[PDB]
Amino acid sequence: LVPPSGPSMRHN
Amino acid sequence: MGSLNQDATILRQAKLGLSDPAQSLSSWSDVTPCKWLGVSCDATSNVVSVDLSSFMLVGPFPSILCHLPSLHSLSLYNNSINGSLSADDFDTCHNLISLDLSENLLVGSIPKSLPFNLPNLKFLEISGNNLSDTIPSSFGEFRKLESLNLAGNFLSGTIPASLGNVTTLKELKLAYNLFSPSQIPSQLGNLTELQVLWLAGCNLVGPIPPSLSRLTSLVNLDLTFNQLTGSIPSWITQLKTVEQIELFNNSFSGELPESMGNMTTLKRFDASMNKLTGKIPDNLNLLNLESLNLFENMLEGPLPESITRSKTLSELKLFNNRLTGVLPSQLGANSPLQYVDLSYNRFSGEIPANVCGEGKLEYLILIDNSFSGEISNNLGKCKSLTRVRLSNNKLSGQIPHGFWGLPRLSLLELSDNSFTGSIPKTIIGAKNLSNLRISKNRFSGSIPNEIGSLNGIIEISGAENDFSGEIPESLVKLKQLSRLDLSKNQLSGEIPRELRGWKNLNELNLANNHLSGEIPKEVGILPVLNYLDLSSNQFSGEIPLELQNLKLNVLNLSYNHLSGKIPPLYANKIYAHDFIGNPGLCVD
Ligand SMILES: *[C@@H]1O[C@H](CO)[C@@H](O[C@@H]2O[C@H](CO)[C@@H](O[C@@H]3O[C@H](CO)[C@@H](O)[C@H](O[C@H]4O[C@H](CO)[C@@H](O)[C@H](O)[C@@H]4O)[C@@H]3O)[C@H](O)[C@H]2NC(C)=O)[C@H](O)[C@H]1NC(C)=O
Ligand SMILES: *[C@@H]1O[C@H](CO)[C@@H](O[C@@H]2O[C@H](CO)[C@@H](O)[C@H](O)[C@H]2NC(C)=O)[C@H](O)[C@H]1NC(C)=O
Ligand SMILES: *[C@@H]1O[C@H](CO)[C@@H](O[C@@H]2O[C@H](CO)[C@@H](O)[C@H](O)[C@H]2NC(C)=O)[C@H](O)[C@H]1NC(C)=O
Ligand SMILES: *[C@@H]1O[C@H](CO)[C@@H](O[C@@H]2O[C@H](CO)[C@@H](O)[C@H](O)[C@H]2NC(C)=O)[C@H](O)[C@H]1NC(C)=O
Ligand SMILES: *[C@@H]1O[C@H](CO)[C@@H](O)[C@H](O)[C@H]1NC(C)=O
Ligand SMILES: *[C@@H]1O[C@H](CO)[C@@H](O)[C@H](O)[C@H]1NC(C)=O
Ligand SMILES: *[C@@H]1O[C@H](CO)[C@@H](O)[C@H](O)[C@H]1NC(C)=O
Repeated sequence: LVPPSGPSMRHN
Repeated sequence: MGSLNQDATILRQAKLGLSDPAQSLSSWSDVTPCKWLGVSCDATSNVVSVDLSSFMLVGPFPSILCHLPSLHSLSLYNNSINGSLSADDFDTCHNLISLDLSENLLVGSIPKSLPFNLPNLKFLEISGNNLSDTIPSSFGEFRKLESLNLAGNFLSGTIPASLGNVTTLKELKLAYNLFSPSQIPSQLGNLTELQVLWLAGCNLVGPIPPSLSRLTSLVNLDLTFNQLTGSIPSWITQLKTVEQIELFNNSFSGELPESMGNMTTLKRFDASMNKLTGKIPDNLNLLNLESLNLFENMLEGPLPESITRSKTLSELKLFNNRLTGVLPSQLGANSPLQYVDLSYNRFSGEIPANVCGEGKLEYLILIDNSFSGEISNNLGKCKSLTRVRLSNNKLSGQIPHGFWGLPRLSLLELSDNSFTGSIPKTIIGAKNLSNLRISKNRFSGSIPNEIGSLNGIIEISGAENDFSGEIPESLVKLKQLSRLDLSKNQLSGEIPRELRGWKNLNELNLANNHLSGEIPKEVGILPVLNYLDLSSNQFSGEIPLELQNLKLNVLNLSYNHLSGKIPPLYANKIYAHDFIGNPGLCVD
């Protein structure tokens, strides 16, 4: 429903 | 007896307007109402609280529950409460302190009369519904509200300025709605008790207003997924209790504030995907730092040595920057480093030996740098590693013997370096390996037979090395294999006649080796082969006619010792460049 308030897990 | 009678009646009336397919409320249908599921009473047997979280209930909002005269808390979190909220729904709820309607199926607008009907609220959550229209300006009239969460709906218009009057607010969550492009209202600076401000995905534009410097109790500031502009204000540095700053995916520019390093309370900092320039601040004493993300910016300079003061740092992602110099030799030794992606920078020098010092390291991504020297033997004992990408560096020497057989290792990408040696038989240990990517190196020796046991492998890409000997017959019995590229090596012998195990093979590329014999017949039976390059070899005999079953993107059998006739499908002159350099071959 809603993404959490925290860091991005975008990585290579 | 009396307040038990009244309350049992009110609760059962509420239940009859709901539908309960999981039978969560069976205990409501002999015993006292105060011991029913989800129901809490005070000492005089009045219902104080009704918590029906995750009970799979379906139906309109059970407003009959507000007829319970001492009800302070109502939770219907995570149900299938549907329809819209009327003005009349909260007519009798004036005693409520806590209302949680998050994770339901509510549609329509929030009622403007809500604050008048709910004057005593401290906690209001309607997160994760399908609510629409604007947030009523009348929300400024709440005299007691401590936590407001309307995140994850389709609310429109702009965040009302009148919210600034609700000075009792300690948490304000409006993230992930459909607001029009607009600025963060200045009045929100009035909310000087705020600990959490979460306005992510709110279509915000402009600078962070100067008035937000009055929010000196911020613990969590989250403004991700907007188009905010200007500097990251340096007053975030003088928040005494700040734990999380999230600014990912805005248009922030200028420098990180220099004073950042004195933010001792900070746990998580993300300013990735911005237009930040300048250096990473130095004299960092970020003791509680767990995560730093500054990827996709235009940062330059070194990673400061004083990052090694962050003894709890677990995630460091700085990729896609212009960072220079050598990394701290002691990086990781006294940290629980877990994810490290420094790809696409201009780093140089050796990779620190104790980067996996405390044994937690899972991702080691360093693509497209100028790292040099050899890989430490400590890394070769780092059994936590799942993902390793070291391609396009200046690395050299031999890989540690244990590094090829780490249990959870899924991706081993070493390509475009000067690595030497043979691949040891300890590669048998890598039971989770999917992708081996070792092209453009200077490895030598045989391809081990042990690889064939690793049933996971989908890719074996080892072009441009000095591999020798035969191709193991083991490699045929790898059902999941997709890509086999052993082009430009010194490989000799033949291809196995039996290849029915290669059901998933798509690319087979063996160009520029010393291979021999005929092309097996079963290559044409392979059901998903689109790429076949056997050129610059010593393949002799007749081209099998079964290759006409395939639809190939690439077909190259040039520069071999082939003989006989080309199959009639490939007879036309456009295919002719695929067969040049073969002595005994003609077209009819
Ligand atoms: C980081 O930057 C920005 C955030 O500032 C972000 O760009 C946004 O992404 C969304 C979706 O990812 C894009 O919005 C789209 O809008 C069009 C219609 O105009 C549609 O293609 C989509 O809207 C539909 O969404 C539903 C389906 O999922 C439908 O049911 C509905 O009816 C809609 O028509 C789509 O969402 C847009 O590019 C921007 N939007 C805004 C407001 O900024 C970017 O994606 C982020 N990138 C990363 C890597 O984080
Ligand atoms: C919302 O409620 C549903 C239903 O109670 C929850 O789904 C259950 O999740 C737990 C695991 O935490 C499992 O034991 C159950 O088997 C699940 N049941 C069903 C029907 O899926 C769900 O976890 C709740 N969601 C949240 C976010 O709390
Ligand atoms: C609440 O909103 C969501 C998102 O609009 C709806 O769920 C699904 O939305 C996707 C498109 O984003 C469709 O492909 C699905 O078919 C939708 N589900 C349906 C129509 O049942 C959801 O329907 C909305 N809920 C209510 C009660 O209106
Ligand atoms: C088939 O493969 C051969 C090599 O096995 C290709 O010939 C090479 O082409 C490149 C072009 O960049 C040259 O640098 C090499 O010198 C060529 N090698 C030889 C031995 O001639 C050929 O072009 C490929 N043809 C097709 C149609 O894919
Ligand atoms: C509530 O849900 C049920 C079944 O899921 C449906 O039949 C009923 O009409 C819904 N009410 C509204 C207003 O959508
Ligand atoms: C609430 O704030 C609005 C605009 O921010 C202001 O006009 C109004 O006077 C305020 N009302 C009260 C009761 O503080
Ligand atoms: C960091 O230094 C600046 C002064 O240059 C100051 O405003 C700020 O309060 C300091 N931060 C902490 C957490 O002590």
